[PDB]
Amino acid sequence: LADQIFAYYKVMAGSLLLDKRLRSECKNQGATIHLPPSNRYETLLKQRHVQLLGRSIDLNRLITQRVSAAMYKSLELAI
Amino acid sequence: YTTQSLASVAYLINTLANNVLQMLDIQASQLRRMESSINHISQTVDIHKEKVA
Amino acid sequence: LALQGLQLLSQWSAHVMEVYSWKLVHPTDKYSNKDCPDSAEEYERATRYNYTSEEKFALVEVIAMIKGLQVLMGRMESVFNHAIRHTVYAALQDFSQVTLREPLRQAIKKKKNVIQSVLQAIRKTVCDWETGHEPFNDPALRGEKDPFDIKVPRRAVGPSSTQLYMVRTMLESLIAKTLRSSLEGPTILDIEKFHRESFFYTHLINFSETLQQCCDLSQLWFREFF
Amino acid sequence: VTLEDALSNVDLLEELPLARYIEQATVHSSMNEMLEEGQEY
Amino acid sequence: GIKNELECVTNISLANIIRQLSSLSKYAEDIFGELFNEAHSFSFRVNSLQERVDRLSVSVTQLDPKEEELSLQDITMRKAFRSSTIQDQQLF
Amino acid sequence: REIHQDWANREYIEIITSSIKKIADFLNSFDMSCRSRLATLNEKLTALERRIEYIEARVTKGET
Ligand SMILES: [Cl-]
Ligand SMILES: [Cl-]
Repeated sequence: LADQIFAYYKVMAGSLLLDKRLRSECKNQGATIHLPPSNRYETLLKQRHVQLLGRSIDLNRLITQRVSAAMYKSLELAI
Repeated sequence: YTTQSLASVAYLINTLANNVLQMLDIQASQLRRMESSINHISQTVDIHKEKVA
Repeated sequence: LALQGLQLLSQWSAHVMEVYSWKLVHPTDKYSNKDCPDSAEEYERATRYNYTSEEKFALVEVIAMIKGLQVLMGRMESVFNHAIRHTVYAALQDFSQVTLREPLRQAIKKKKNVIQSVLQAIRKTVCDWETGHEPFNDPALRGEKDPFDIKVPRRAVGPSSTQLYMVRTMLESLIAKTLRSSLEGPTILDIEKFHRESFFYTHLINFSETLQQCCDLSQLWFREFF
Repeated sequence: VTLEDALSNVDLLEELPLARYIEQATVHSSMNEMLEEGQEY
Repeated sequence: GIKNELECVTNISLANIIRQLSSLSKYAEDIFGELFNEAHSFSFRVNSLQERVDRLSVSVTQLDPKEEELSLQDITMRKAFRSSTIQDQQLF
Repeated sequence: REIHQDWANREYIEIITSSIKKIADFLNSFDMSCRSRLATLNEKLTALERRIEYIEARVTKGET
């Protein structure tokens, strides 16, 4: 879940900042840069107390732990 | 004894719940003041690092 | 609504478990599923390989619809408990105190002692008279028709299980020379009406336990037989 | 108004003139306890 | 069975209601205790942070831009700062 | 008679049991509400602890 959430928001960032004119030029050239499909991760990201086998699981906290590590790894790779 | 028991349990729960809520309200405002305090330290460090630069 | 929602939840749970149940006795093979090797053991052929992508999504949908509605029904328990108790009480008292007058009148007006004794036993068992006592000035209790009105009380409490068992069983014996042939047309339909409707009363009075039993998907994990 | 409803009205004309439950409930309740025991087995 | 006395059932079932209130008192205590223990655990962290925040304020006010020298030994002789990388697993 | 008193007795019983269920409901929804609040507090506190570690390291020398 954390893996795909990070990958989803990175692809979103990359798409948002991709020059629009280039996008359309590629489309006309028959090489459309395919826009990523939208997803519904927010409700999972808002879960602070998943009740499972008598435990109260903070899913948000756990996802953050991995997403933060992914952010740091992205930045290390860039440098 | 039933009526007395129902009244007692409701009371003791109401009292303890109210205290827990008060404890969480205090802890929230503690973090709010602490963030404000940390932020000012951070700004002060930023300013200092720029001055050296 | 309480009954409708329980029936709907039951339909959905039965759907999921029946699909699953069917799959367990019909495990797939290479001929029906190209991705399933002949080397795959029965249980994996019964579960894992026995569902397409579309089947797995559809199952999670229904499971979610069940569990989601279970939450909303549970949140409405207190309101439901009160309204069910009021409705069951009202139906039972209206039926016993008022609806049974006409067949009781006709039981004394004619010489039908057996039918009279059961109709009276029913009334004795459940009737919660507003005054505290049965009205003896009642014309139907004597044998003659009405020029008569009874105000039936409204309580938020159902009968006990013994009360309901006795009433239902005694009413049943009337509609089962049989005791049935010695009763009028509209009255027989009236007992049948109440006997049919009272079938679900125990379920509805025990709402919480019934809710869980309508949403039970616990058996999907267990595999001791395999 | 169905045909059997009309026939029943004619049947009415040919008709005109010219306790133990507590025990059964006790048997039933006893048999129910066996069901619960069987479930345990 | 069904042969029991009405008032006897009433009293027994009322006694069981008082038992339910007993278990509900125990259930309530457990709930409030689990919540207290977490908030209590936070208090130790909050206090320990507050003192760290206060002695940093002091250390920061005493920073002198005119005085501060830059050392290339911070690169070769001393480790790079690393933030906490602890992850929770095996939660059951 | 005794059945009329039984009806009153069971109505009383019904009222008490209803009230017990209301206490249980409150207890469960209070637990859930506080679980959220403790999660939020831990989230903010963890962040504030991390930020302090960072700021301190900006002002302090590393380990040899
Ligand atoms: Cl559980
Ligand atoms: Cl029955």
